[PDB]
Amino acid sequence: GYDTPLGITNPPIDELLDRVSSKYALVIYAAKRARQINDYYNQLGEGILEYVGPLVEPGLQEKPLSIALREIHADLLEHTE
Amino acid sequence: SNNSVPGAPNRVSFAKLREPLEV
Amino acid sequence: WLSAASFQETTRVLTDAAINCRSDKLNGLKENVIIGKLIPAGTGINRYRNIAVQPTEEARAA
Amino acid sequence: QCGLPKLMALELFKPFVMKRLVDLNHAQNIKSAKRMVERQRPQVWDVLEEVIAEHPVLLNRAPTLHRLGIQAFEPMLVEGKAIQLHPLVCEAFNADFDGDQMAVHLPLSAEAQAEARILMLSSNNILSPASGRPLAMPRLDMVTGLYYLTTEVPGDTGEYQPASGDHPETGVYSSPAEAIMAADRGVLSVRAKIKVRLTQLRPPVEIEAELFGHSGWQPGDAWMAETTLGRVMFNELLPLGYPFVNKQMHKKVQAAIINDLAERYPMIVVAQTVDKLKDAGFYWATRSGVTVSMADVLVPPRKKEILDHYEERADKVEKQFQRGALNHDERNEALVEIWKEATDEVGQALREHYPDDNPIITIVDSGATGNFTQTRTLAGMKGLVTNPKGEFIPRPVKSSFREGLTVLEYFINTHGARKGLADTALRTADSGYLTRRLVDVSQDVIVREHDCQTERGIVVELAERAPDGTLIRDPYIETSAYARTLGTDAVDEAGNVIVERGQDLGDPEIDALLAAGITQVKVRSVLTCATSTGVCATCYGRSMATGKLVDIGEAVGIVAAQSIGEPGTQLTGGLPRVQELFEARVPRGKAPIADVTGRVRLEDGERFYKITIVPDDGGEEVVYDKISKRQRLRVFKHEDGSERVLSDGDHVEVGQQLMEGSADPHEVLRVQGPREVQIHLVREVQEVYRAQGVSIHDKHIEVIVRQMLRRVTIIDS
Amino acid sequence: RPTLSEDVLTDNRSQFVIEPLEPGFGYTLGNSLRRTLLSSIPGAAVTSIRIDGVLHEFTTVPGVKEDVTEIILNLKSLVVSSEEDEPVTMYLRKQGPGEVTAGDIVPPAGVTVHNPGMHIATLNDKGKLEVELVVERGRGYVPAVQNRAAEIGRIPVDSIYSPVLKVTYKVDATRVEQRTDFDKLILDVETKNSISPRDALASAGKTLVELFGLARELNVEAEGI
Amino acid sequence: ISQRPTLSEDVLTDNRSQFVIEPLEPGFGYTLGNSLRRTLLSSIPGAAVTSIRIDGVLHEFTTVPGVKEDVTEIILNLKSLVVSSEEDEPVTMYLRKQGPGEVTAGDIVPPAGVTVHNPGMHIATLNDKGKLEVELVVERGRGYVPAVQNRASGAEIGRIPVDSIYSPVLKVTYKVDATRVEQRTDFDKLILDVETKNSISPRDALASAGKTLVELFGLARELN
Amino acid sequence: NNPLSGLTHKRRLSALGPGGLSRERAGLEVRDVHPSHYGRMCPIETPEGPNIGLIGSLSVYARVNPFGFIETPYRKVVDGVVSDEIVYLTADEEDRHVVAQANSPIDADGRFVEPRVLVRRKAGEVEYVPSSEVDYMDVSPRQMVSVATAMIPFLEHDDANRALMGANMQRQAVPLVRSEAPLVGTGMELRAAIDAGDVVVAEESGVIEEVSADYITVMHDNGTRRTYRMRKFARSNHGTCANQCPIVDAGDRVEAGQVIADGPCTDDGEMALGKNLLVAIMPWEGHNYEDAIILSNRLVEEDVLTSIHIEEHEIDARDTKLGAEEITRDIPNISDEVLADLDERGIVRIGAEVRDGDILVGKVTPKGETELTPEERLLRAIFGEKAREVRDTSLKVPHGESGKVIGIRVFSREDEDELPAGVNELVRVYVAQKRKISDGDKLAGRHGNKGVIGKILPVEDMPFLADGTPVDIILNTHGVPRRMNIGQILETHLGWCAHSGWKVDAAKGVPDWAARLPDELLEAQPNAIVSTPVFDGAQEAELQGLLSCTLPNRDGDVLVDADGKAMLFDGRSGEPFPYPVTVGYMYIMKLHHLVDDKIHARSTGPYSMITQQPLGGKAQFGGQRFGEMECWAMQAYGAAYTLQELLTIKSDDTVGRVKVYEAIVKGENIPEPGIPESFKVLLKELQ
DNA sequence: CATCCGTGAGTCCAG
Ligand SMILES: [Mg+2]
Ligand SMILES: [Zn+2]
Repeated sequence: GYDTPLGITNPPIDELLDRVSSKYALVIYAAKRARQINDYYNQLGEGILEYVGPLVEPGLQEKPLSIALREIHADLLEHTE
Repeated sequence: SNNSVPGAPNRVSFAKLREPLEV
Repeated sequence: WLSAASFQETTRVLTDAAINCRSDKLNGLKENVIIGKLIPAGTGINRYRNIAVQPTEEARAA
Repeated sequence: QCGLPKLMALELFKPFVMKRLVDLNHAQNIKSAKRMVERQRPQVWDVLEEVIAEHPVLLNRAPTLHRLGIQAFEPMLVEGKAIQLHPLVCEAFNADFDGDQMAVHLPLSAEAQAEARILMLSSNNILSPASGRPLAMPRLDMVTGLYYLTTEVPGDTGEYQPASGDHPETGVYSSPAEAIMAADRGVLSVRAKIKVRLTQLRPPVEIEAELFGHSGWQPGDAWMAETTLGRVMFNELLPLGYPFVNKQMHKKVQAAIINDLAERYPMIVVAQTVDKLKDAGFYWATRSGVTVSMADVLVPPRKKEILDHYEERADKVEKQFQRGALNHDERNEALVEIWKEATDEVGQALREHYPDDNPIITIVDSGATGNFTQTRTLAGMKGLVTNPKGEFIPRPVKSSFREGLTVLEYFINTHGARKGLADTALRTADSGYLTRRLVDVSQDVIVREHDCQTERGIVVELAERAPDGTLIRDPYIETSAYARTLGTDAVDEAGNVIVERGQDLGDPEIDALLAAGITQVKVRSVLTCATSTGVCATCYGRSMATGKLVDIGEAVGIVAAQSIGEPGTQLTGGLPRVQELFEARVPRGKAPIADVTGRVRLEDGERFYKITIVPDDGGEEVVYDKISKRQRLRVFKHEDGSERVLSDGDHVEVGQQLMEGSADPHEVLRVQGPREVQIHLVREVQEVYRAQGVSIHDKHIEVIVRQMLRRVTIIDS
Repeated sequence: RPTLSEDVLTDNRSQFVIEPLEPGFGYTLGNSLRRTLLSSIPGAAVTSIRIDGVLHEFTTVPGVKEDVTEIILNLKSLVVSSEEDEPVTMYLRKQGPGEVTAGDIVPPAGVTVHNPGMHIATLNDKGKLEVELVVERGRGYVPAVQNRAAEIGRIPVDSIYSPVLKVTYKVDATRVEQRTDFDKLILDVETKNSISPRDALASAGKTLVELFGLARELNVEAEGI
Repeated sequence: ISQRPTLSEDVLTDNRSQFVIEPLEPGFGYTLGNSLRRTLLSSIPGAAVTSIRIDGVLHEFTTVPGVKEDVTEIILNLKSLVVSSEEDEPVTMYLRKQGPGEVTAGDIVPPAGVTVHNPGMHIATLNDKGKLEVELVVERGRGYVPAVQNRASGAEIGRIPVDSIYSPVLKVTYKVDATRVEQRTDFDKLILDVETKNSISPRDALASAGKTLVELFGLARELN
Repeated sequence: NNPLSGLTHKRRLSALGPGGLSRERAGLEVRDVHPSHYGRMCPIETPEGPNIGLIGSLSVYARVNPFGFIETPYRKVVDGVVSDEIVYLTADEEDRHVVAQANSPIDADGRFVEPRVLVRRKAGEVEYVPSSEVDYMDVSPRQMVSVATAMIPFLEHDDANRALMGANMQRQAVPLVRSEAPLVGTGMELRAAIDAGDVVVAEESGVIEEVSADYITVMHDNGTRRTYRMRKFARSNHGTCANQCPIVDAGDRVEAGQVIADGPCTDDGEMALGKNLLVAIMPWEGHNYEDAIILSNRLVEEDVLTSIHIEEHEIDARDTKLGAEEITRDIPNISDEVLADLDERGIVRIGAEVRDGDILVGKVTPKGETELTPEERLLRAIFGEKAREVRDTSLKVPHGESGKVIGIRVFSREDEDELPAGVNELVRVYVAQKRKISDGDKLAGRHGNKGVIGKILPVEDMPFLADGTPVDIILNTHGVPRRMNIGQILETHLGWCAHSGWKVDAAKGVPDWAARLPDELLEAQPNAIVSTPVFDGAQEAELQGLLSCTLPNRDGDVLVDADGKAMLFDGRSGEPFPYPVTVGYMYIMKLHHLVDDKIHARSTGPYSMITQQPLGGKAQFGGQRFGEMECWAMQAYGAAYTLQELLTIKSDDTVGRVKVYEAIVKGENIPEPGIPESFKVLLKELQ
């Protein structure tokens, strides 16, 4: 129970940490998906077989990181160490 | 007055009288 | 010797290392920073470095 | 957030802006896109506003003493050429605004930004990794602002009045919205004690049970309170779900609240809460009427009276030395005491003569900033001044600064002040060098495992035993026990266990072990837990920053180094002692220890001290030779009386420090063994930082010490 | 550019957003509008009351759970619209076991109670209750000492005439064109069950237009929107 | 517990005027007069100089032969110049004087619909053999507009852009008499004070302030 | 930076230098204040850094004797009687004698008042001594201080730490567009300006024959005429503006030694390091938090805190192996839109405005005849444009710089101007900036009260007095009693008295508090100047009294009380502040640390020659340093990638930083970092 | 336990 997170505080990190072993893990877990998303957009223009696109609705001009970090909150990604 | 020597604007000074020697 | 020479008394560190033919295994913080590898700590350890992320099977293109 | 100047950002995201320039066809290629940014065409100010969207940057402020010297922020474009900084992170960077500069670094790679927003963001690193205390808290204006409204002013207007005569009860309001419209008309004071019915704030834990039976308070449930309107507006920030606090907000109070919020409530609640507190403090620091005038700074009434009393006592001492009845070393040693006593009496004169309205006093006694010794020097008197030697000058400075100091007073004052500045310069150079040695000795120390599993740990004294009865909290509790994890079940007198093994010690769990009567717990330490390379997670316990178990891979070795060398500037043993220990030198003191335990045989001579020890268990007499300049240490004997100095016939344990000074740890090794010498070091190290008011958790010290014993010598090949 | 008007809702209260104001006008409009809603809107409230079984205040009314204090407070939160300026009088009598509400109130002509579900006092068996209420009209907030004057148990009550309960406002900056100087005015307004916030603002908005008319009447020289 | 429509009295002086307004709500006067003071100082329209041009001068930082003052101090003297213009579009004044003597704001030649309200204003002390030919451009606006904006437009290398302080308001304040007597006689009596620059009247200033505010509060009455 | 700064430089006493000692060799004894330093070397003036105690300023009255020691003037006392005969004593000579303090009460003839007086003795020891034994006494109270020290009003009310900064900052003051003398002074402000040499003094008495902005001509009595030329808009060493303006009007009778034309930071011949600002000592909405400062927009609109800055840009044409560089208006592949502000030669025109990146001096050099790109050869056949052999080597405006072109200075080898061997044409272009004050700019008082400008509010947002006047500067209250520099308080009180004026009540006699007060001060005009000489001047008694004598404003109303406080209306809310706020006038200097110089940033740029790391500095368009201390913080975070990235692709990875730029503008992902080129250098250095 | 030589002795900034 809190006030609506604004800007870079969203998604709330506390619920983001609950879905991952440690802080450090969450980083690579997120950035590697951000690479998949930014690959998908450049590859799609000229190449098939790209990594699956954004599993959530992208915000207008939303950064690849900010998309990834949202679907981590949506439990739509699988986690492997 | 403090330094009544050149032709300067008068700046009134709280003072004990200082007449030993000019700077 | 890399972590030692980059500390103090460098001229003494080298002379001794070159005599004993000491081989440095680049497995340390100071060692890695120099050569420009990923440091053996934090998000640089293999436990967190080699991660595979995939969409849940339930998640599918519309 | 931070304020990133529009000119700065355009150069930082220069190849990023050119990208979107050729995207939205403002430029035909990448060569032209470059010329649009360089010429600063009006288009780019729209493009740039999109580029920096939630793309974090780093703020660095030299000297980077600890890891909070670099923090991540969400950049916000701003007119002007100056970096804008959130008031709370000033404590982290140790940054004021007298012309400070900061370095900005822009993360590029996908991982770098991830590490920035997650690891290094400012709203995540609220706590000092040294003590676990809140650094991002109300500090200057904020504390004085909050301390204002939460103060209970007795006879202020609008105060609650009981009913008597023909007039009923005055001072009772139906709602906060009613009391709000009251002070607007001008009937109620925001600091006057009243009674109000509240509908959106959980009552105290002690009152919630009385009114609900812990039926579970609910947003809508009503209850009556006896506070001030100000204290209500303050609790609307904590916000709901947090038990009401009816006190005045001294800094120690606010420190506790945030610390409690740190434990229970999630991070994003704390970051959002501490933001609310900031806004409040500044708005109320404005209307707090905290002002400095020549009027508010008042010289004591008994000023000349008090000084004449001691000057008379002084002249007596002067005449008593004039007849040569006093030694020259005794004369000044007495003159020092006389004026030391005088200055105190002048300070006492201030506090009582000063109203708690007085802004100079208001700031001081509210934990906002400043000491009363400064106030004493300001309106009372400077006091004694230090000699080139460091001894206190027999002559005092009777003048306060408000009265203006005399000429020759200013001179000797100046002398000291500069030497202070001189030493302040030289210690920093040392402190920094000590820091870098520490960093290097503990770099390969990383958390590599989750648990060593060894049952080995070390005892910690929870509390002293009161002579009359009951228990007394130990003074080392917070820095030696609070963060540890247990390595053995802690049981009371009964068979009932209080806290299990593998359980993190928290604030209540200490109370559980404090009330149960148990005064000693075995806990896991970095010293004991043996692992291949570096240390385990479990042993290390609660990472002071996270408030939870340290993650696997934390560079605890470097953070420990930082946490010790960061405050190493504020010392007088002193900083040399801290070196002397860490460099394992054969000490200056060279205080001997007992090779074997037994009965003490004091046989003092005037030319030389000699101590013999008759072995408790058979054995042969062991005898030492000591110089009369040192003196016997007042050791806590079996008699439970520490103040008992060494006497013949006393009983000493093995390795017991015989005289004052310091023990050579090398002897402690051969005498008491590897484990004992590690605990001597850590506490002897701690005693230096204790004396100057610095609090480092024993954790960090142990990381360094552990690395001092990893090697054994070769006796036979 | 001409300024816009927006609204985020709730049943009893709502937030209003004004932008883009010419730089420095957020604070020029802020506090001025707040004190208007809290004081410059007329309504109807309770000036004084009278209880049958009371000769002094400390003893609670025979047969009632609540003290004398809590009932007054309960009555302060009673919302009422009287049609005539002159002071009217309503009666509320009830006996036996149960709970007395605002729906039990017997209102005069042209006088309406808007929250008949409001809790007032819990009566037990053999519990008698007879109360005389005095309803006047006015604006804002008036203390109890000013209503201290039948002296056979007359009780002065805090008069909350105003239909607006509580108002707060913040001024942030909107970035119009290249200028990040322009002000954005956020305004939170909570009203009674008597009038809607959206309406309370218009009246508070219309009221203030009348004041600035006096100045404007003289020349109506220059301004641009 | 009383209702009375409010008034707006006036007690005058040549350059400044006190406006009296009563009877107002209790504790309402303070936050009302301020709502006016903040309007006057900031958003009252007027007119002033935007750019100039001098014979033999190419930039702000130099000296005309035979003139005691330098261009910077001259431009700094011209800031005090009080001007009113009716022409909504830019206009051009003139000033030419030679030989010994002192040039003033009087020697300026304002075209149709431009009036100088302070001719005694000292500009430059022209010594013998000193000649001064200037050329001043006046516009209409409000508040304060920095010189720096004029240069990038396309202005030739002759012109020297000068800051513009259009606000014809000088000094404004207020005081309030609140009758706090325990009765229904509780009200606030406002006394507003307005001083101008003799470019417009203290009354005409309060008129343009009100016309502005009304158009702002009118959007609080329009329906959704 | 300013006149005073130059003066202080000529009087600095250093231990550093050949034959002297090093900074590391100097222990803690050489630096601290010695007893002999009295009246010879100032105990306040010294640097704050690692140089502390090793650098000082010569005291005011002292002089140097033919043997290289420091003498100082003392008044001679024959037998309890002060004599006007003055003798200079060396340090060890003074030790053999016994000196009385300056302020010891003296008979109108010259005798002492009390038998036992305050006495200075060898080894810095002090004691009371009967008047029979007094040999000498001090010349003046302010004898111990330097020239910079003496200008700190109520100096004895500020601790040695802030007083030190107070003296070390006065040197750092920037000359303003026009300058005011301070309302509160110490008297030193006159002699300092004159001796500095950045004013214009009249050598021989006479009458002003002709005056211009350009020069002043004085007709002596004997018939001869001396003319003084005015320095106008000249660049100082530090880019500040030394601009002199005549004081006297034509025909004025002027006597010798009088100031006839002052320079920068000078008002009628007095040192004017700043402006007189209306202050308000109150916290205000957290914008003045932690020594930040709040300004009135008045200071922007009225150029109260505005200054000029002149830069000197330079470039030359040399003989090369491929020919010779020629400065011409014809630069390859440049429109006539950019060359617009050039003349036929290729130089910028006087009066033109210049922005960063714009052309100042168009120079071209012959480029080496190396085989042009086969891909560019092809591109030159299509458009049929033959390549020129001349590369653009023009002088463009450095990033950040901007302003009007206020002068060109051309030297040609052709026009016989003697140039160094190899050069032909050399051009200097001087550009000036009229920098208004802005956020981040460092302001300071004389009492070591520094700070940068936090927020500049509109003039209507300012907490104002009863008569409508909005204050100028809003200093925070918190940062006053901690620094022990309450001189700024006394300066403010006396500052209000000096602005409103005052009048002591003579009815029923002259009051007992203002009994010691000199007659001339018993009545004062609005905007009157006064002197509070250090270790003399105003006392807290006379100051409190003067607060009561404060004259009403133009509306016949007193504004501040006897406490020195006054009531303020919040310009935002309108409601008057609940408590009395200390209000008055305080002297503030604009220091030479302005954001327009301090700001810098870099995407990519030049790189080191050996280590291939980015160069360092704003002058080289360098990058920041992520030092050894800064690495530890990254490691302590666990940010392995961020740390690696900075030390690799962001730095000396030759192929990395190139392929990072490509990846960004093409909107791809960042590639994996390679090997640091610097590390490769090490392995070769070892080999 | 005390001498002689070699090696340590804060950061960033500007310049
Ligand atoms: Mg600082
Ligand atoms: Zn372990």
